Amino acid sequence: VLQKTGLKTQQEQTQAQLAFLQRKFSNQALYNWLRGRLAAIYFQFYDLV
Amino acid sequence: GQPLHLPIYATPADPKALLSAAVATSQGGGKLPESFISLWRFPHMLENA
Repeated sequence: VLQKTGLKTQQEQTQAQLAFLQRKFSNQALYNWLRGRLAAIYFQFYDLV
Repeated sequence: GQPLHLPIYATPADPKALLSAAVATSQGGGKLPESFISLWRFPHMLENA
């Protein structure tokens, strides 16, 4: 029984890490936005050069 | 006193599926400050900027 409640504690800890990697500031959506904006600016600047 | 019928067996409960919600916010963009003219011609102010 103590083994079972230990595994449920591990599951809740995994849920906490996943909510942290979603709710932290520099998440994947930040880098998607940066790569899009930087790619557009980079292409236009390439044309001017 | 041993019963002839065999006892019924319970069905275990259903575990909950912990779910997170990830939402985004919309901050308003900044407008421009006022055009203040200077003394300098174009290339010096350009290099400065």
